[PDB]
Amino acid sequence: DIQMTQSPDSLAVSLGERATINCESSQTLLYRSNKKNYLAWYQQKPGQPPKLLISWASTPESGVPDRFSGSGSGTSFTLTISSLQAEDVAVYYCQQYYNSPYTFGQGTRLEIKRTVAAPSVFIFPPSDEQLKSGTASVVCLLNNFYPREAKVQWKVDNALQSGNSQESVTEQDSKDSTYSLSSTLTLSKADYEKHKVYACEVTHQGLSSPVTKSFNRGE
Amino acid sequence: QVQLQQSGAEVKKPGESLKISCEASGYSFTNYWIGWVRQMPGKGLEWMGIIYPGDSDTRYSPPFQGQVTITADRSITTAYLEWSSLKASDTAMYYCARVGRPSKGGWFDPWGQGTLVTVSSASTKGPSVFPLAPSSKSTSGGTAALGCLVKDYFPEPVTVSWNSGALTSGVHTFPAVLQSSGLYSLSSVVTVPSSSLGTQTYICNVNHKPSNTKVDKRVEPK
Amino acid sequence: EEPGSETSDAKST
Ligand SMILES: [Cl-]
Repeated sequence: DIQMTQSPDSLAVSLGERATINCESSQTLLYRSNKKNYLAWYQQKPGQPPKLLISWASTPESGVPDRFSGSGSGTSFTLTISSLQAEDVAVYYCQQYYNSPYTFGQGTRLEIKRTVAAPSVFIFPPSDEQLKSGTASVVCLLNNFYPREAKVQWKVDNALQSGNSQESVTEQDSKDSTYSLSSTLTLSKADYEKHKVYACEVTHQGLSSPVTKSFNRGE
Repeated sequence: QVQLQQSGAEVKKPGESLKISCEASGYSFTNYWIGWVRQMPGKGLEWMGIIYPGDSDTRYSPPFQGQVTITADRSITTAYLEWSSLKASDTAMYYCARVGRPSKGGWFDPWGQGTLVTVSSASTKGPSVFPLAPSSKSTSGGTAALGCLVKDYFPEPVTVSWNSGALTSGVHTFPAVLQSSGLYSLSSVVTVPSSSLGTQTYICNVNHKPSNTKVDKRVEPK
Repeated sequence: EEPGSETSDAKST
């Protein structure tokens, strides 16, 4: 079968600047009888189905903006947004339809690029309602930062936690182009009442050193 | 106009059979190839397979050949995708799509809206809304973070809003995380002024439609 | 070297 490999996996372009999303097939998509490259591009915006953007490599659909254009032939291909806009934030997929199965690429997540912003770190202990019900969730908020890449490490009495903390990252905000992150440390009520000190140590590009917000239990 | 109406979102358990449909219209159903595309949570599109309803001839990719069965019905213009035994790995979005040109293979155009199939051993359960209270060490004349913890529920989704939808600015309802137990957990937070904590009241409005649960939890300082 | 979409997957019209 034919394997489709896009480059990069994630792309960050500033508003106004050129966005270049490549797609490399394993074997050739050009057929020499009709001179047609059997490749289609797609645009999947957040929370919507995939929409057909370009077919036959270099033929866009009716209604597609002029800034969008598809180029390349044979093995190498490219999707080109000449000037990026706010509406263009989407996951883009190429697809060969030369031989069955008509496989897609892994996809290229296109985001807006802005200036570096450090997170406003917060920490929240388990509530009195949750401790009554018989459990303990410690939330650590990282609010309004760019870029997406941020490390959260939990410490309990200065001992590094591992395999007991799930996190969640929002999509890019439409107004200010930042991300937010919420890491939740789940412990039992018995394990909560043993230890005193609790802290999340956030590391980020915008931060000069790794900031550490914390609390003492029952204070 | 060409439309591809799919069936409603399914919630099943491992071992149960399922048959999601795709009612096609506005074209000659026999003359085009029609197919299915999987998209797992936070993942890319996977080409499952196609069927030609003119003679029920099918194509698959190697991951899905043996796992699923793509069929069709000419009298009602409806393509299907059948599982005999579901698994937890099959929890995904399943888009339906017609091939873009008649009597030949090709790119998909148009697409369906999609069917959320969810497979899990956990049964329906409403959330417990716990307050993430604002810190006493919030800076005087600065910003203060507060929120709600929508813990232990199934299935998705939950819709969180603040002050009956009045407080929208600075709000961040995070996507849910599937815990070790099988129940989802979600957080929703809002950043506000430190001066507002005394005067202003902040109430998150959790709603979970599968369990008929509606909670208005008051978040306030200690 | 023909594509499957035009040959093996093609049908009557
Ligand atoms: Cl694929």
